[PDB]
Amino acid sequence: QGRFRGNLSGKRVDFSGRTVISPDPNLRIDEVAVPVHVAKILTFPEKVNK
Amino acid sequence: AASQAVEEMRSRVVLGEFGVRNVHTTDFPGNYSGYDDAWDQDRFEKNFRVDVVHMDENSLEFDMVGIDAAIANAFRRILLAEVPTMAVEKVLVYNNTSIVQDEILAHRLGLIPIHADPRLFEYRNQGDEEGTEIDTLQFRLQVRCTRNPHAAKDSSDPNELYVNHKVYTRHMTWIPLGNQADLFPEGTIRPVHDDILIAQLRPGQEIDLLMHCVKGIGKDHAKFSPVATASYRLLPDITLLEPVEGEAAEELSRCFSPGVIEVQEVQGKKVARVANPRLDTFSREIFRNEKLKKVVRLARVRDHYIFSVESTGVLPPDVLVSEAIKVLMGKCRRFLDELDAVQ
Amino acid sequence: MIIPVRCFTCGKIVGNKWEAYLGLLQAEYTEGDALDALGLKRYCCRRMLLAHVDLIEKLLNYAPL
Amino acid sequence: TRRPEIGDKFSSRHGQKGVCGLIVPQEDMPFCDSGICPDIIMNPHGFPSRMTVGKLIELLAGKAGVLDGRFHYGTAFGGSKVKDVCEDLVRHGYNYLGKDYVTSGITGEPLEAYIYFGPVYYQKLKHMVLDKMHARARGPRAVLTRQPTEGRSRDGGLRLGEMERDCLIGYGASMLLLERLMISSDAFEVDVCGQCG
Amino acid sequence: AGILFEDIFDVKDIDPEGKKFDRVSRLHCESESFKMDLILDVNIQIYPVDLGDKFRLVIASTLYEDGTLDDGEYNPTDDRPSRADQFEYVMYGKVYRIEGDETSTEAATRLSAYVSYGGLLMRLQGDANNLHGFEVDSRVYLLMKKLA
Amino acid sequence: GAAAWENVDSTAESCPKCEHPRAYFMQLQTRSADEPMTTFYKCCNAQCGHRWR
Amino acid sequence: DIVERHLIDGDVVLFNRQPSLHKLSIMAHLARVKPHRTFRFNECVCTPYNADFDGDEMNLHLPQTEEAKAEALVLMGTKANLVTPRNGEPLIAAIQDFLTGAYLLTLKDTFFDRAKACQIIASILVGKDEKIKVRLPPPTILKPVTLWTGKQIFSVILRPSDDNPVRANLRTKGKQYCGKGEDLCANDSYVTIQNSELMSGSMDKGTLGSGSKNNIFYILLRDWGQNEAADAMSRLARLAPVYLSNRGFSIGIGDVTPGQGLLKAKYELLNAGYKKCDEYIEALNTGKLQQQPGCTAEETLEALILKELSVIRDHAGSACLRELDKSNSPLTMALCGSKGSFINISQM
Amino acid sequence: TEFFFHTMAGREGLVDTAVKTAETGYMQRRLVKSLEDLCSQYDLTVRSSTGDIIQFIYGGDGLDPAAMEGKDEPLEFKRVLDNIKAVFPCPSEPALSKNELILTTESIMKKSEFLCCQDSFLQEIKKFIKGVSEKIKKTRDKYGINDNGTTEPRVLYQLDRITPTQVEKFLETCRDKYMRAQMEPGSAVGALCAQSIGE
Amino acid sequence: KTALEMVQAAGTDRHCVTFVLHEEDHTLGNSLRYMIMKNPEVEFCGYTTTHPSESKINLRIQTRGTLPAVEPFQRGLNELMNVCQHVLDKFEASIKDYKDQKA
Amino acid sequence: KQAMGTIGYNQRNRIDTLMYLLAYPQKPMVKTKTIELIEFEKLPAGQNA
Ligand SMILES: [Mg+2]
Ligand SMILES: [Zn+2]
Ligand SMILES: [Zn+2]
Ligand SMILES: [Zn+2]
Repeated sequence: QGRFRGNLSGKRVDFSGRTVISPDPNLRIDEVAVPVHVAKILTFPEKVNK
Repeated sequence: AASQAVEEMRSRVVLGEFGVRNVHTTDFPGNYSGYDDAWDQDRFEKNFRVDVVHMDENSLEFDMVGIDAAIANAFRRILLAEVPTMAVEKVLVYNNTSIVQDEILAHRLGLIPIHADPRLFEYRNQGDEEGTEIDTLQFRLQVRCTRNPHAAKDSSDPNELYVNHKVYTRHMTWIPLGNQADLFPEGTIRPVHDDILIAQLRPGQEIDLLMHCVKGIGKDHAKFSPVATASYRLLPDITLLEPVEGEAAEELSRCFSPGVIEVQEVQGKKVARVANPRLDTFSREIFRNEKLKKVVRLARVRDHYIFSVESTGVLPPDVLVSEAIKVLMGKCRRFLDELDAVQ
Repeated sequence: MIIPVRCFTCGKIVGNKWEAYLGLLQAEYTEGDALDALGLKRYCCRRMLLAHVDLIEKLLNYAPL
Repeated sequence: TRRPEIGDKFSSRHGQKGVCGLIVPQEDMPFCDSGICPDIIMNPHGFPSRMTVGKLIELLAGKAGVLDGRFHYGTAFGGSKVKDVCEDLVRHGYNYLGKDYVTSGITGEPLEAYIYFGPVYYQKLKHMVLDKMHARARGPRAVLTRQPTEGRSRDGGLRLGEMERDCLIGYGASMLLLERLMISSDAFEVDVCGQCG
Repeated sequence: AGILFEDIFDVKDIDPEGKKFDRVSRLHCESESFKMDLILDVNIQIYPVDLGDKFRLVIASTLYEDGTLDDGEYNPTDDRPSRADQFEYVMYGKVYRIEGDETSTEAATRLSAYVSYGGLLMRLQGDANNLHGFEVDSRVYLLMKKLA
Repeated sequence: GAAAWENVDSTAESCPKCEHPRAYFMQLQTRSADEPMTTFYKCCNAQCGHRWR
Repeated sequence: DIVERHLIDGDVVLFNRQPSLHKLSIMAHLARVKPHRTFRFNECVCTPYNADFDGDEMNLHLPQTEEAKAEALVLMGTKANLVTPRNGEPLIAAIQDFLTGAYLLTLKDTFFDRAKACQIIASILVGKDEKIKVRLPPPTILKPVTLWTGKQIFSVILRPSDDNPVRANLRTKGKQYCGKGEDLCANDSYVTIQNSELMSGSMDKGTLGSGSKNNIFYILLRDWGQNEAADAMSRLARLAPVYLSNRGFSIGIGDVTPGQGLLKAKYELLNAGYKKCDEYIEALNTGKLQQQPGCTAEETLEALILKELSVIRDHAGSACLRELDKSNSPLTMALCGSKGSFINISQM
Repeated sequence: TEFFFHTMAGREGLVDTAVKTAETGYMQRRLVKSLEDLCSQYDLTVRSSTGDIIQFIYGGDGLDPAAMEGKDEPLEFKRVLDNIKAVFPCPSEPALSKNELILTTESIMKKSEFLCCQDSFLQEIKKFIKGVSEKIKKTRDKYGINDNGTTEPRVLYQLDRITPTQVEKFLETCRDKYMRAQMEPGSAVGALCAQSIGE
Repeated sequence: KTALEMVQAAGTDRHCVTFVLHEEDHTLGNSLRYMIMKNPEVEFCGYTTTHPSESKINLRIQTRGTLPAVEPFQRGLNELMNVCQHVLDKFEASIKDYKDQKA
Repeated sequence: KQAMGTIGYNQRNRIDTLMYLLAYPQKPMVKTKTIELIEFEKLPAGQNA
């Protein structure tokens, strides 16, 4: 739990979630299903353009 | 020969020792050379028939000949989910001191069927929790349990010590709204079984609540399902490849259902024959006897479906089947109107 | 805790046949013949009634009252 | 009051822990000749690798018991044998191996192989998806090190451990690693003197 | 005529390795006119066969006897005079392999054509003169008719 | 010695490498992460010397 | 201006499992929102994550930079990491309930009419496959009855439409291959695909699984790019469950019960092994026992007893495999290699 | 007794896996911490962070292990040749003999785009071409096939059929695969090696 | 907004049509599939479900010649409606005669 | 050891920091003699489906 191993090499971040998984064959291999509740919490900063 | 095998594949479903064969519906144009399986309304109306074999309260059994597995499964699923009925949805509680949880109590009340006719009501619009006279019903349930003023000294049984300690569904009092009292005569709007045990109380506890019921289909929730068990099965037709007599006849009669195989003494010797293949359930116990495997041929008729519909008591099952057919017709008409609006 | 009103698999009304079943337990009827006389042909309702434990009175014994 | 949904962990009294993958309606469930639709459909592929014949024996004994109104015993190194429950099944008119003729609910056509139906004692576990579901916004940070907290009850975020850093290095995503470990976690602007350092 | 091959064969064995499949069997057949051996997968459920059965088999490039090779799409609903009317068991496949005989080290004159009728294997082995017209990646029709 | 080395059960089996009768099988169950078991088959009837999983 | 928008469809999102062994334990996928409360993905990607859907929790990260998002989508793309850098073997491939389904589909006994074949083909026509032609293949048998084999239906997955330039070609051996048929095996275990058409053989773990090379998905990845392989895997994952549910696959107590001849053989083998072990015990205790080289007499007896027990085990297993009939669910799942093996069957 | 022995074996396996997990975790940590500095440069030389060269060329040749189609080999010439023959079947072109195949191979290989390729891969291509030409020669000697193209049974030309178009396609495909299977500069080869050894 | 049509590609080809139907399930899909499958002018008919969460189905129809694949749709709908009317009348008559003969 | 079910007859008056209860607990159909010894059938922790 030192500074190098606990705060420099590996550290906790925000904009992340942790949830149990369940199978769903109707989705592609490069696609993943996200719940609506977590989707409303994790936000992405988009810059306003033309 | 080849024609016999083709007919057996296109008309019968054979059940083997390890797996079932000829289960797919194949009577379609282009699949068979010597058969013109094109759609013909006249031949369908000629071959199709319905014969009811048993009809009592909350129970129906009828054989349909000429219909296919697709339409049969469609009718079954419409009966199971797409038949709208009345069920408890909203529960307003006023000082529930019962041990049973409020949510569990509401869930139990929602499962209680209502004898109200669903065709006389309509679906509640989005929102509108207050409810209107057309699309809601109110049931008042107020039970106050208390000690019996006159009882024995011991009174070990709770029936003598307390009164109204078991809140049955018979205590439900229908509260008419607007002009529902004039339209619905007294005694029509009531619980179906009238003996369902909702909860058990103790002296001091009280259950006071109002139940708002609206129209809904079984697809949304299972509490709207009018039928308890609505299913269909293929009509069995057991055939004997070779005449079986002797004690082997008794073995055949004991391996199958007691009511399908009957033994008779035509010349003083016991010979077995198929009496009523309807009573057979295809337990496949004849495969245990080594010698009696190659003497019988278990099969199911493809175009003969026995439907058994046991309802919960909201309405007779014939009206349930009629309403299912009407809902399917309404879906077809809605899709036709949509297609006409598109073009 | 209490006998459910609907069956899990099919949905036949079974809450109303509980106390009567208890009466069949007070009588000389066994489990199988009682479940047969109650009208439970399929084994799902038989499992629902037989495997059910009556815990409502055990909780009412601890109720405030 | 919680209802089983996708993510709830269930056990079957044989170490066959599982998670609810899909909740299909009643009409989509297959039906037998009697009209019984199953409540739980489990994967058969878990049987060969684990060799859980005890589950099949328990299923057969439970089916025989609910048929004849009895309670069979699963006592270790004993209990009710297979022959007794097979005789109980053949006596009531059902198959002596549990497999019954089942018609598919979706297509309405019978299945080519018989389905193994029977009552199984399933137990629900305390592991719920509602309690384990977590999402972390910017949120608070720790006083000592300005990083998100650890636990979910403390509104904490996930930890990109050393192995995650190793994977990101192996992928070669330098900008993603920089955004994760510097920008989005403990970014700050300090003032450094170019004379003394 | 698009008849690439035509010969009368007699079955010598039904299942040399046992009853592997319920619906399909691996029939071994020998011709009378030539020494053409045939190892063919056949469907006994719709077309039953026996050990002593003798049948005429024709491998053709097209199903129409008039010579029209227009086989872009097959419509089973269309009714027209075709070669299949003169036979009883018609399959559609593609000649996916042409392999020379490896048993004869020198002066070999025997070849074999491997055709996959939707997975059903057919090895027709014999003199290369009889296999004239067989080419790889060529779709053909098999027509089998049992004789008395 | 070959006679002493062939102190194993595997005789007259079929391997997916050279389908020779004489073989040498070994079964391992020492991994809980791998739900199935582990096989090791060797076939040196014609001096092949295969060693796979 | 900056707008903190919600997670919508199309956003690149990292998905990872806490115990990380290799780099494939964390991959960047495309997020699709669903009303449920769990992280759902294609099961064909369970092998890199080493997940088993038994309550394991996984982490989901959202990058906050366009450069990081692009690097995650390109370098850590699922279609671009279909093979591990250890030995090049493809990890994202078919899994249980997909190997068995494809095996039962490509069996020689399969013969489907027009309706069932059309249904199985349309079962995959969702998403990007809604803008392509069906290309219904011609039937194999047509004069007696018009039946479409399962191999053609499986090959439709490879080449769905006419304009699809995918031409899959493969020639390999299966698990139950005899070794002499050379595409004429009695068990039909020689896989041969020409022009995205299954000519012979049945699919199994050796061809559809993530075991090693010669995988059809690996050939598609190496020949026609990543997108075609991904589309083929999606079509397989959408087709195999539908057919597996419409056909029915179950295991019962009757699928693991021994036969009379099997019991007799087991009894004889146990008697013979016990007699030989008693003879070895009597030889070592009273007298001189042949000592194997490189070990003592006690270790020699231990090795001999282990050899006798292994002989009993393997002979009982061979007898059980010979007495078992086809269409047996454990034997079927053992042949295709989806789950289990012959050793587990012999033990159970 | 048998159940107790089976439980003993199960617990032994469980504790073995429990110790193995920790041991391999520590080993993987050490290996990654030691190997995280290496990287593939643009001059095909693997160098450390301080600039010291570890290898003048990765693996001696410079091929991507993730793009290794064969068993530690870049391409399987047999499978590639079969795929080229299957995808592009030319029915309007005659077959090639041994001498013609060798001549067209030598004429195509001497182009400019094949000069930058490694010599070992070119030697392997020449060896495979010589082998397939010897096979075609043996087949034509066994079946008396004449190289002039006037043999009456044309089906004999279907045993080993090869056309210069297929030869060019095969050579171009092999060259493209060998060029695209090389080590891309900038990849963290050390971390990939550490992970592929620790897993 | 319930049933919507889709062409096979941007070329607007009437031979291959896809009907997306809302708030439906396997019942009506399979019924219409069986009722339109017997049409001799239909080469391919197939219904599928996009996802079990959303209540919608996709049917795909490919005809033989130059049929717009919209006329077979209406034909199958009308045939299914006629079959439903016929079975309803037959069931009503059966129930009526059963009640008459029972008393 | 982590199964959900009833705790005892006084589970309603009991106030713990975390408690999981089953709505309709049912005793197993295949019960061991140890179950009858420990009286688990009086307090089941599962349902038969
Ligand atoms: Mg796990
Ligand atoms: Zn029930
Ligand atoms: Zn300074
Ligand atoms: Zn070998």
